[PDB]
Amino acid sequence: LIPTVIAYDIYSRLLKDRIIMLGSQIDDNVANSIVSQLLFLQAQDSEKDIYLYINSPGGSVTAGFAIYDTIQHIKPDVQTICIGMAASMGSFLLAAGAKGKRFALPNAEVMIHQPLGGAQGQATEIEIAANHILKTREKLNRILSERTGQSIEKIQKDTDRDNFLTAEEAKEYGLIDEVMVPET
Amino acid sequence: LIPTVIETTNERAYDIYSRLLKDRIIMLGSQIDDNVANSIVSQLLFLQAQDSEKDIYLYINSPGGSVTAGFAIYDTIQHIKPDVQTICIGMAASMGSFLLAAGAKGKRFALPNAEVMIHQPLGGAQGQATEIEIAANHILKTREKLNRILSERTGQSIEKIQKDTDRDNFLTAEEAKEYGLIDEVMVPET
Amino acid sequence: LIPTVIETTNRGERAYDIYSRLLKDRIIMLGSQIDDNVANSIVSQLLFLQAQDSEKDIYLYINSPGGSVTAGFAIYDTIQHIKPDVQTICIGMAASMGSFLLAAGAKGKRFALPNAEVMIHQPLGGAQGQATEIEIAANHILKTREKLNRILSERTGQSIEKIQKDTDRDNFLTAEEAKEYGLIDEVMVPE
Amino acid sequence: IPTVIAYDIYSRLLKDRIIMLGSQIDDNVANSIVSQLLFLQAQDSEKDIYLYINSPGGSVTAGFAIYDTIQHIKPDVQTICIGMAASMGSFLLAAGAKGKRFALPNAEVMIHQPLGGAQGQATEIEIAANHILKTREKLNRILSERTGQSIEKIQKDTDRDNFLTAEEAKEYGLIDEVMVP
Amino acid sequence: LIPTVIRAYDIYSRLLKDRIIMLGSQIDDNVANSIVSQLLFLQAQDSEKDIYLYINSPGGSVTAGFAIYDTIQHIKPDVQTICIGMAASMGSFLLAAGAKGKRFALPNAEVMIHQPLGGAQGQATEIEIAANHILKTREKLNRILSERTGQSIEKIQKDTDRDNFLTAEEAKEYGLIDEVMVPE
Amino acid sequence: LIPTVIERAYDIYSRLLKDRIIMLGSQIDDNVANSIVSQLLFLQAQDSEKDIYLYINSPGGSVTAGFAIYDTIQHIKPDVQTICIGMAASMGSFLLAAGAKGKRFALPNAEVMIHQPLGGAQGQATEIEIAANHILKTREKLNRILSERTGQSIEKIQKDTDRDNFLTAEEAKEYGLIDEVMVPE
Amino acid sequence: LIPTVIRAYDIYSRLLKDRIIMLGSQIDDNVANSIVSQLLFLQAQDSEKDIYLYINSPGGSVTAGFAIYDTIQHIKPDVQTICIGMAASMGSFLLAAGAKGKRFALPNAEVMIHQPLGGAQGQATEIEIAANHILKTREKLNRILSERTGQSIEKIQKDTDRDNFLTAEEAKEYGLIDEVMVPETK
Amino acid sequence: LIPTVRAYDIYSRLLKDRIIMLGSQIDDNVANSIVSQLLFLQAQDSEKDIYLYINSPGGSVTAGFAIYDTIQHIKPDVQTICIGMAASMGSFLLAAGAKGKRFALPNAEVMIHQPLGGAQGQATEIEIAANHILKTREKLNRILSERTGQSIEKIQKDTDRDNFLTAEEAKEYGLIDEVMVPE
Amino acid sequence: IPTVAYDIYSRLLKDRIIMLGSQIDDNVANSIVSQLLFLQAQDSEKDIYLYINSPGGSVTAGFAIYDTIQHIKPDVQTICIGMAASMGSFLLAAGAKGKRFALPNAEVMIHQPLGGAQGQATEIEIAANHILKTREKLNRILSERTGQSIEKIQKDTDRDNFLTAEEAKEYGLIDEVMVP
Ligand SMILES: CC[C@H](C)[C@H]1C(=O)N(Cc2ccc(OC)c3ccccc23)C[C@@H]2N(C(=O)NCCCC(F)(F)F)CCC(=O)N12
Ligand SMILES: CC[C@H](C)[C@H]1C(=O)N(Cc2ccc(OC)c3ccccc23)C[C@@H]2N(C(=O)NCCCC(F)(F)F)CCC(=O)N12
Ligand SMILES: CC[C@H](C)[C@H]1C(=O)N(Cc2ccc(OC)c3ccccc23)C[C@@H]2N(C(=O)NCCCC(F)(F)F)CCC(=O)N12
Ligand SMILES: CC[C@H](C)[C@H]1C(=O)N(Cc2ccc(OC)c3ccccc23)C[C@@H]2N(C(=O)NCCCC(F)(F)F)CCC(=O)N12
Ligand SMILES: CC[C@H](C)[C@H]1C(=O)N(Cc2ccc(OC)c3ccccc23)C[C@@H]2N(C(=O)NCCCC(F)(F)F)CCC(=O)N12
Ligand SMILES: CC[C@H](C)[C@H]1C(=O)N(Cc2ccc(OC)c3ccccc23)C[C@@H]2N(C(=O)NCCCC(F)(F)F)CCC(=O)N12
Ligand SMILES: CC[C@H](C)[C@H]1C(=O)N(Cc2ccc(OC)c3ccccc23)C[C@@H]2N(C(=O)NCCCC(F)(F)F)CCC(=O)N12
Ligand SMILES: CC[C@H](C)[C@H]1C(=O)N(Cc2ccc(OC)c3ccccc23)C[C@@H]2N(C(=O)NCCCC(F)(F)F)CCC(=O)N12
Ligand SMILES: CC[C@H](C)[C@H]1C(=O)N(Cc2ccc(OC)c3ccccc23)C[C@@H]2N(C(=O)NCCCC(F)(F)F)CCC(=O)N12
Repeated sequence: LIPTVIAYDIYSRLLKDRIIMLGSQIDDNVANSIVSQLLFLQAQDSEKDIYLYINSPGGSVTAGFAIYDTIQHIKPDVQTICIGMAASMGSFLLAAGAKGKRFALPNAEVMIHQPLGGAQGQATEIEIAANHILKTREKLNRILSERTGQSIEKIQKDTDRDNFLTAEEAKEYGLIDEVMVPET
Repeated sequence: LIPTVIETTNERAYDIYSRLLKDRIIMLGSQIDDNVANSIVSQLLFLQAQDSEKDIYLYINSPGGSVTAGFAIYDTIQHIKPDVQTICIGMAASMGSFLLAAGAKGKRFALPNAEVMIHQPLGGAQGQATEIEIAANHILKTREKLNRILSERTGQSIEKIQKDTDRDNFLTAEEAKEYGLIDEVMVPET
Repeated sequence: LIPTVIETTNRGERAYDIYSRLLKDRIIMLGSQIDDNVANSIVSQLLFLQAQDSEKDIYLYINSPGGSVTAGFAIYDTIQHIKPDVQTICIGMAASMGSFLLAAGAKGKRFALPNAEVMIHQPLGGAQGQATEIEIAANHILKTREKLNRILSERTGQSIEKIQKDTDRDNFLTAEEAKEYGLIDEVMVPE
Repeated sequence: IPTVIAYDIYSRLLKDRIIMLGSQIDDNVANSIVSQLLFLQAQDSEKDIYLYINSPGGSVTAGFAIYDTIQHIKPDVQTICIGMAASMGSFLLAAGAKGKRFALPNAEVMIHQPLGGAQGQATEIEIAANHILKTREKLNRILSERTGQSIEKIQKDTDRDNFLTAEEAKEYGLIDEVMVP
Repeated sequence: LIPTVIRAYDIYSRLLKDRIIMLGSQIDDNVANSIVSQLLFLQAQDSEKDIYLYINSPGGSVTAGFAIYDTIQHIKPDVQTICIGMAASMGSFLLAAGAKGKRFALPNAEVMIHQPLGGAQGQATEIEIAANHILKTREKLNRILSERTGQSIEKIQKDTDRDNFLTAEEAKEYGLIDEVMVPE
Repeated sequence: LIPTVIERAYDIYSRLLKDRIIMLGSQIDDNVANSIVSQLLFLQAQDSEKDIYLYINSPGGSVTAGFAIYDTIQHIKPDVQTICIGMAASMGSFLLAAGAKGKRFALPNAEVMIHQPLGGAQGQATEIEIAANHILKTREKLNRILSERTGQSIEKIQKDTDRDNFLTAEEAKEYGLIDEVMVPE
Repeated sequence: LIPTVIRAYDIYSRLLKDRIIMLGSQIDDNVANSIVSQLLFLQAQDSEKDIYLYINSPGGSVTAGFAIYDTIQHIKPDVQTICIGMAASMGSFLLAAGAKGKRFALPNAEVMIHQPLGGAQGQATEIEIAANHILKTREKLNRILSERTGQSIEKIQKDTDRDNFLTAEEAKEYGLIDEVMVPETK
Repeated sequence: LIPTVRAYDIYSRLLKDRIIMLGSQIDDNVANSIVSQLLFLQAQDSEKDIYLYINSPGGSVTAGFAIYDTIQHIKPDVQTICIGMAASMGSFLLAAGAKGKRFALPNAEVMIHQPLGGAQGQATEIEIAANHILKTREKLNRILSERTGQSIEKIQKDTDRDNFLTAEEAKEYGLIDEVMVPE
Repeated sequence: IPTVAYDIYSRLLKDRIIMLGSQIDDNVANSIVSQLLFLQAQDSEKDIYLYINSPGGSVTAGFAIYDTIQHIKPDVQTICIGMAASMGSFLLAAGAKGKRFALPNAEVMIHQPLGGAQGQATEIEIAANHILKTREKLNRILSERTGQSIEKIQKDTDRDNFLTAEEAKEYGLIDEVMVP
C-alpha cells in the first residue's frame, strides 16, 4: 500500500515539486510515464530544475533511450540522484543528468556492464541480431565516453564484465559529479 | 501506479496521460492490439471533434503488433481533417514504424537515439493444404498492401521495400529520415 | 488504461472515460471478441440510446474478429428491433460474426474505411460423446449456418447458394470487395 | 507380444513374407518396413510379399519411403486393409500390386488432403504453402494413376474427410477385391 | 483489508500525518522507494520534529536497505527506530541506524543478525566478481554496524557468521538499540 | 464482499473501529499485526482511557507477528478487552489470554485451542542447532507468559501444549485463558 | 517392435551384415557415434567393397553430421548414399557427401536444403562469438557443398537462404545426387 | 538401437580392438566406464596403444580429471582423435593424449573456454566456491600450457570466452599433433 | 555399459574391485555391502579395492559400507579417482591403514552433515540432537583414522573444505598419492 498525503499519493506529491521517480526495472511503461512527466514539468516551468530519483537495476535499452533523449531535448536541467542502486541502463541515465548536477548518496551502488540480449533461428538472423547489439553497445559506449570524459577504449574494457562501483568510485569515473555526504 | 498531476485552479487532478490528451497528445506506448487501436481511434475522433484545425501529436514507443489494429489507426489518421504529427521516442518497430511513416507530410519526427525497425509481417497457418494456401495468399496480400503504402509515404520503390523488409532491418533516427520514414531528427532546444 | 476526457460546460468540468464520451454522441464500440458480456453491454447501450431519441441514428463501430453466434444474434435482433437506424462502420477488421453484424446495419448506412479487412466463413463448433449426441450437435450447427446464410442473403442481396459456396473456407475481402459483395454500401474514402 | 514354438508373432509372420503396417506412419515405422522389404527381396525375388495395413496414416515422406521401396523391389507386394486405412495408409493400400490389393468386408478406408502447418514470416509461410500444395499434387497424380480416377475427381473427393466402405473402395479403384469368407 | 478513519485516511496514511513511517514488510525496491519518499516528505513538512520508523521486518535487499539508510542520515530530523515483532538482517541494520539515544525495542521483540546472502552463476571470472562484490558488501555493512553499536569489526564478523537471535535486552547490551521500552 | 453503512459512509469494519473495536479475524501474519498495532496506537491517541475491544476469530500464525500485537497491547494505557468468537487457535489463544485482567471473554460455543509452536530448519548441523535452540527459546518465552496470565505452572503448560489441546469456552475459563463465558440473556 | 530374422539378428543388424548402414532419424551425437563406428567396422571387414548409407533423416546437429562426413571421406571404401523418404538440412549434406557417381534418391524422395539454425544468449560479445561461429559453420558447409555439387558458393548461399525443397530429379540437376534410382528389372 | 555384429554390440567390438568411446557429455557414469575400460585394456596388454574417440561437449571437471589421471597413470599410449566436436573438458582430454598421437579429422570442431559453475548462500560460502573454481581453472590452464607449449598467460586470455578452433588451428595451437587427412 | 562374457564392472569385480562411483543411497550401500561379503567368501586374505568417485549421500548408507569394511577379514584398499566428497571422503579415509590412495588431480572435500526438520518444536529438537550426535560420531571416527584432533576436525568441517590429493595425504585422509 502506497501511502496518501493531504489527496496525493506520495509519488504524486513528489511530482508537485518536480521530482520524478525511476524506482523500478526499465520497460516501455516506465519510460512512457517518465517521458510524459518530463514533458509536463517543462510545460509547467521551462527554467526550474527537475529531479530524477534513480533506484533501478536497468532494463530495456530502447526504453532507456526514450528517457535519455527526453532529458536532453527539454530546456530544464534534469538532476540525477542515485539512491540504493543504479545498474546497467540505470547508471547510463544517472550519467545523463545535467553536468554538475549528477549525485549519489554515500552507500549507493553503481554497476556498469555491456548490454544483454539473445537471438535464435537462421544464421543470417543471428548475424542481424549480433550486428544490432554490437551497434547498440558502440552507441552506448560513445555517449558514456562523452559524459564521463573517459576514452571509448577504456569504457569498452571496463564494461566487458559486471563492474560494481561505490558512489565515490562512480564520481572518480565521471558517472556522477558529487557524492552527497550527510551533515554531522 | 500511473502518476497523478495536480494544477492550481481559480486544485484539479489528472492522470498524466489524460492531461497530455487535453493538449492533443495521443500515446501509442505499447504493443498494438485491438484494445490499443480502439482507444487511439476514439481519441483521434474526439480531438478532431474538439478542433478540426489544430495539430494532433501521436507519441510512438511501440514494438508494433496487429496489422489490422494498425490499419484501424492508419485509416482514422487519413480520414480526419487535422494533421497528425508522429514522433518516435525509444523505438518504433513493425507496425509502429508503419504508423510513424503515416504521420502528416513534413511532421514525422524522431529523437536522435530512437530506433526504427522494419520487416515483413508475421503469421501462422495450420490444417489442410487448401487452408494453408488461403492463409498464405492472405498474408502475402497484406504485405503487398503494406509495401505499396510504405512506397507512397517514403518515396522508395515497392521492389526496394520488398528487399529491405525481407529480414529485420534496424535503422537509426538519421537513417530512418534518409529512408523517408520520417522528415526530421528533432535536436535539443537551447 | 482508458484515457479520461474533460469537457467544460456552464455548470463546470465534466469527466468521461473516452468510450462513455462517444456513447454521449450515440457511438457504440464493438471492438473485441463477441461474448455474452460484450453483447449484454451493446444491447443495453442500444436500448438506452433509443430511449433518449428514437429518430436519431446510432453508430456501431466494428473492430472485431467475431465470436459467439448467440451473443452476435443478441446484438442483431436488438438492432432490428429498435426504431433508430444503426449505422455500421468497419475499422481495422470485421471477421465472422463481426462481418455479419457489419452487414446488419441500416440499408444505405454500412461503411468501411479503405484498408479495413472483412472476412466471412462458416460457423465453428464442437461435439463430443455418444453418436446421438454428435448428431444433435451437428444438426444444431447446420441449422445455425442456414439461419446465418438466409439472413446474410437477405441483407447482401446474394443467393443462399452463393453464400454457402463463398463461406465454405475463410474468404478475406477488401473494403471495395465487401461493397461489391453487398456486405457494405460505401467505402468511406479520405477527403 | 506372444511367442510361438520360439519366435515372437510378428517375426514368425515375417518368415512367411508378411509385413505389418499396424500403426501411425512415422520415420521409425517406414525404416522398419523398407528394411523388411529389402530383406524379403534378397531371400526370394519371385515370391509375393504381403503388406498388412491397419493404419491411420501419418508422415507423407515416411509413406513415400514405403511407396518407392514397394515399386522398386522385384516381388509383388500384396496389400490388405484390415480394420482401417486412412490417409497415407489408404495411399499405401492403393500402392499394392495390380490385382492384389484387398480389404476385408468391414474395413474402413478414408481419403483426405494432406495436413500441415507453417509459422513465421510471410515468405516462409509462402514456401510452406507451395510445399504442401505440390505434395498434394504429387499424391493426387499417383493416386490417379493407381485408381484410374482423374486428378480432378481425386482433388474434389479429397477436399474433406471421405470415408469409404470396402465395397466403395473397390468401386473407387483403391483396391481390386473385397476378400469374402 | 486496511481499515479507514475519518478527510478519509487509511490507517497507515493517518500514522504518516503524525510523522510515523511503517517498515512492516520484506525490504524490496518498492518498499525503499516509498519509505525514502516519506522521509523526504516529512523533513519538507518540518526539518526539526522527530520522525518515527516502525520496524517489523525480516530484512531483504541490501541496496534497498541502503536507500533507506542513506536517506535517514541525509535528512535533518532525528529518525527514531522501534522494533515491534521482529527485526532481522537488513531490518536489524536499519534498527541500529536510528538516531543516537532513540533506538528502541518492545520487551518481546526479536532481533536477528547474520552475514548477507546471495547467488552467483556462470564463468569462473563471473563467480569471482560476484564473490568480491558480496564480500565488499559485508565489509561495508560490518563497518557501519561496528560504528553504530560500538563493537569491534572482528566481533561483528564473528557474531554475524551464522544466524544470531537476540532478545530486546540482549540487543540493548550489544548496542543495536539504546533502550528496551518497558510498559508503564 | 464488505458492505457499506451510511450515517459519512463507512465500510463495516471501519465503522467498528470508530467505536474502538479492532478485528483479529484472520491468520496472523506481519500485515495483520501491522494493521492491529497501528489501530491500537490510533485508538489510544484518540482516547487513552476508554476501553478497546479486540475481536478474535483467528487460527493463529506467526509468533513474532503475535508478539507485535502482544507488546503493543501491554504498552498502551487503555484496557484491551479480548473476546473469542468462532475460534482462537495457537497464537490467537495467546492473544486472547493477553487481554486486560477481568475482561477476557468468549461466547459459549467458541473454540479455544493451544499447542506448541511450529517451525522449520534446513541445511548444516550447526544451522539446524541454531534453528532448534531458537524455537525452543520461543516456546519457553510463550509458556512463561502463559503461566503468568493463566496462573498455571510452566511445566503444566508444557505438558498441555505438547499436542493439540482443544478447549470449550468453559474449559478455557477454568484454565485461565479467559475470565468469563459471555452467556446470552 | 523391431522384428527378428533367423543366429538371431534384429532387422537393422542383418542389413549391416551386407554393409548397409541406417541413417533413419534426427542426427544427434548418439546417431553419429553409431554410424561412425559402423563405418570403421565395415572398412576393417573389407577395405574395397562398397558401403551403403540409407538416408531418411530431417538433419540435426552440424558437428554430429561432420563426424559422419569426415569418417566417410577418411575410409577407403566408397560410401553410397541412398535417399528414401526424405533428406533435409544436414541429411541432404550427407547425401551429397556420398561417393561420386553413387549418390542416389528414389523417385518420390524429398531433398531439402537450407542454412544452419542455432541460438545465442548473454552479453553482446558472447552473441558476437556465437554469430561468428555459426556464420563460419555456414561457409564451411557451403564450401564443401559447392565442391560436391559443382555449383558456386554464392549460388549455394542464395539457394539455402530459405527452405528449398527439391524433387529427386531436381536434386540430380543440382548435383546433390547422381541418379534417380529406377526399379529393378523382373 | 545399438546394432549387433560371438555376437557383440558395435561398441564392445571396438573395445576388443582397444578403442574407447567418449561420445557424450562427461558425467560420473561416463568417467567410471572409461576409467574401467582403460584399466581393463592395460591389464590385457601394457604395450599396445589405446585409442580414445572424442565426440563430446565436455561436462564435469572432476569426472574429466578421473579420465585424465587414469590416462597418465597407465603404461600404454592413449591416442586421442577428435571426430565431430571436442568442447570444454572434451578438448582438455583431446590435448591429454600421448605426445605425437593426438589427432582430429579435417572438419572436426575444437572449443576451449573457462570452467562453468554456480554458488548460492552466505558471503563466506560464495567465497569458498569462488576460491575453488579459480583453483580449478589454474589447475586446468597449467596442464594446457604444458601440453600445448603455449604460455599460461596466453591460455588464460584465449579461454576467457568461448574460442572455437578448426582442426588445423588446433594443430597450430598445440591441442593436437596432426590433422588426419583422408586416403 | 560395454561388454568384454562380462559387463565391465562385473569383470572388475572378478579381480576384487568394487565401484563406489555414484551418490550414496541405500541401494548403492546394499550392493557394495553384498559385494564385500561375496569377496570375503571367495577369499578372506586377498585385498579388495574400493574405487571411489562419489559426492557422498546418506550417512546411514555410508555407515552400512563402513561397518562392513571393518567387519570383514580382507584389507579394503581405497582409491579416490575424480572426486570423493562428504561420506565419500569419510569412506576414503576408512580404507586399510597404509592403503588409502588418490590420483594426483583427484578432489577430496570434507564438510559437516546436511539435514532437515519440519513440524513442532520438540520434533525439531529431536531432529537437531540426532544430526549433532551423527556429526560427533563422524568426527570421532575421522579423528581416529586421520590422526587429527576432534577439535581440528570440528573446525575444518564447519564449512566446505576442498583438498587436493597431496593436501588430503597431509591431512591423513589418504596415505599416498599414486604417481604415474
Ligand atoms: C517539445 C515538444 C514540441 C514543442 C511538440 C512535440 O513535438 N510534441 C510531441 C511529443 C509528444 C509526446 C511526448 O512524450 C510524452 C514528447 C516528448 C518529447 C518531445 C515531444 C513529445 C508534443 C508537444 N506538445 C506539448 O508539449 N504541449 C505542452 C503540453 C504538455 C503537457 F504535458 F503538459 F501536456 C504539444 C505542442 C507541441 O508543439 N509539442
Ligand atoms: C466522422 C465520420 C462521420 C461524421 C460519422 C461516422 O461515420 N461515425 C462512425 C464512427 C464511429 C466510431 C469511430 O471510431 C471510434 C469512427 C472513426 C472514424 C470514422 C468514423 C467513426 C461517427 C461520427 N460521429 C462523430 O464523429 N461525432 C462527433 C463526436 C465525436 C466524439 F468522439 F467526440 F464523440 C457521430 C456523427 C457522425 O456522423 N459520425
Ligand atoms: C423496447 C422494449 C420494450 C418497450 C419493453 C421491454 O420489453 N423491455 C425488455 C428488455 C429488457 C432489456 C433489454 O436489453 C438490455 C431489452 C432489449 C431489447 C428489447 C427489450 C429489452 C424493457 C423495456 N424498458 C425500457 O426500454 N425502458 C426505457 C428505459 C431504458 C433504459 F435503458 F434507458 F433504461 C422498460 C419498459 C418497457 O416496456 N420495455
Ligand atoms: C541390388 C539391391 C539394391 C538396389 C542395392 C542398393 O542400392 N542398396 C541401397 C539400399 C539400402 C537400404 C535400403 O533400405 C533399407 C534400400 C531400399 C531400397 C533400395 C535400396 C536400398 C543396398 C542393397 N543391398 C542389398 O539389397 N543387399 C542384400 C541383402 C539385403 C538384406 F536386407 F538382407 F540385408 C546391398 C547390395 C546392393 O547392391 N543393394
Ligand atoms: C535534500 C533535498 C535536496 C535539497 C534536493 C534533492 O537533491 N532532491 C533529489 C531527491 C529526489 C528524490 C528523493 O527521494 C524520493 C531524494 C531523497 C533524498 C535526497 C534527495 C532526493 C530533490 C529535493 N527536492 C525537495 O525535497 N523539495 C521539497 C519537496 C519534497 C517533497 F517530498 F515534499 F515533495 C526538490 C528541491 C531540492 O533541492 N531537492
Ligand atoms: C506511544 C509511543 C511514543 C509516545 C512514541 C513512539 O515511540 N512511537 C513509535 C511507534 C510507531 C509505530 C507504532 O505502531 C504502529 C508504535 C506502537 C507502539 C509504540 C510505539 C510505536 C510513535 C508515537 N507517536 C504517536 O503515538 N503519535 C500519536 C498519534 C498516533 C496515531 F496513530 F494516531 F497516528 C508519535 C509521537 C511519539 O512520541 N510516539
Ligand atoms: C582407421 C584409423 C586408424 C587406422 C587408427 C585410428 O586412428 N583409430 C582411431 C579411431 C577410433 C574410433 C573411430 O570411430 C569410432 C575412428 C573413426 C575414424 C578414424 C579413426 C577412429 C583407431 C583405428 N583402429 C581400428 O580401426 N582398428 C580396427 C578395428 C575396427 C573395428 F571397428 F572393427 F573395431 C585401431 C587401430 C588403428 O590404428 N586405428
Ligand atoms: C593400476 C592399479 C593398481 C595395480 C591396483 C589398484 O590400485 N587398483 C585400484 C583401482 C580400482 C579401480 C580403478 O578404476 C576402475 C582404478 C583405476 C586406476 C588405478 C587404480 C584403480 C586395482 C588394481 N587391480 C587391477 O588392476 N586388476 C587387474 C585386472 C583389472 C581388470 F580391469 F581387468 F579387471 C587389482 C590389482 C591392483 O593392485 N590394482
Ligand atoms: C559374516 C557374518 C556371519 C558369517 C553370518 C552373518 O551374520 N550373516 C548376516 C549378513 C547378511 C547380509 C550381509 O550383507 C549383505 C552381511 C554383511 C556383514 C555381516 C553379516 C551379514 C550372513 C553370513 N553368511 C555368509 O557370509 N555366507 C557366505 C556366503 C556369502 C555370500 F556373499 F557369498 F553369499 C551366511 C552364513 C553366516 O553365518 N553369516
